Amino acid sequence: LKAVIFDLDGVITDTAEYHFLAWKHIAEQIDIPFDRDMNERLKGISREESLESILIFGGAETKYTNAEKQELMHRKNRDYQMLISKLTPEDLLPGIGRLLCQLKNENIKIGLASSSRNAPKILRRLAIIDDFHAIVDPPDIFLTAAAMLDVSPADCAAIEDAEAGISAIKSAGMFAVGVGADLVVRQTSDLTLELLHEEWEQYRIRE
Amino acid sequence: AVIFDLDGVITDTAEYHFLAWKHIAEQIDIPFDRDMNERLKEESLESILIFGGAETKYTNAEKQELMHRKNRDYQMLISKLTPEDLLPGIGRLLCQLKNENIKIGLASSSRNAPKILRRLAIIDDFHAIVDPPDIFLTAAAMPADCAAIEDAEAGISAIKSAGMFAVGVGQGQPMLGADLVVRQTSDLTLELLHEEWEQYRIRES
Repeated sequence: LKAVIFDLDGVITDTAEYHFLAWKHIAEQIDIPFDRDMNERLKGISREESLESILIFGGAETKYTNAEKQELMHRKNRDYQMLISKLTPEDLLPGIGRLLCQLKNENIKIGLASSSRNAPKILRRLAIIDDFHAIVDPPDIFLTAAAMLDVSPADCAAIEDAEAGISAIKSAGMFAVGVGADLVVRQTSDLTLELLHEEWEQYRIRE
Repeated sequence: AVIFDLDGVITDTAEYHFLAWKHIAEQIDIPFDRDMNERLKEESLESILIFGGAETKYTNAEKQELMHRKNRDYQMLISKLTPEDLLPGIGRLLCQLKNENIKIGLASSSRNAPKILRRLAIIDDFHAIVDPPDIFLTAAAMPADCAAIEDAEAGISAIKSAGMFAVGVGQGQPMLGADLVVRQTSDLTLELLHEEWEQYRIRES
């Protein structure tokens, strides 16, 4: 086992939360109580669709023009990016830092496979960017990561939380960790180098 | 080499201590809320009782069992501890101290620390767990080439008076007896510890 390739969302950064908060603050500004339950139902729902559900709870889907709903949605996003900009190292997902440590302490190459154009900026904001020896600039965005790390895909694990990403990792011929994947953990804290080793050892045998 | 109090440094058990008391309050049927909890940070029991208007209701030996039941309840709830309750910089800080065979110690007042450390999944990373300013010494015994970290004025001075370098986690006057003061557990990394230590080390000689 030579490299571990990370994605950003739900793996390194708690983007999900930040989307929750985004949605919430807009709702304050629009005078509608938001909460996580509503949030959890609006998981995987169109941005425009989510907003309509919030508006319907507030009996306000008729109060607002399309134009205004557009701006609504625009602000949510600026709020979100704004929130993402104030990231600190206390915002690092549990288990992650310690995991990096082990991988380095053990001389495993570490990579990043995120679609975000601000990744380097973020890894820096999180104080872990020195840990990465390859960051891909925005499938096989994963095959690129392995090229950069100078290692076979067969010898890499990629950690991910998105349906699609896991497809990509798999198609890219790597051991895929989900957080339809080769190994699945509940929360990031569950990721130890030790579990990774063991499960990865088994993975390659079953082929 | 480096020593930790538990609560406020490695993890936060506040919620559990709270619940623990609230179950007792309920058993006595006396009003109890998080506001009180904070304010009351045995004297405590009397307080809720005096407040509850039941200052005469309980003996002392009964009163003692009311406490025994509480340590027992608490000791249970902390079962709900996962490594997810480890504090920001900690886990990594720990894997590093290990990598560089710096030694890892727990000098906590907590009576349940061993179970706590095991739920956090880090318990193996330690080598001295204290068992009840003597404390951090006892820990060292388990020694001026020593670091320790606290989040309270009390712990802080107990450390310096133990003659080591004292790293404070928090902010304010509660912090002004500390060698180092990071505003949160994340800020504290094996690097920063080192850089600020060799500077303390020198100022000795």
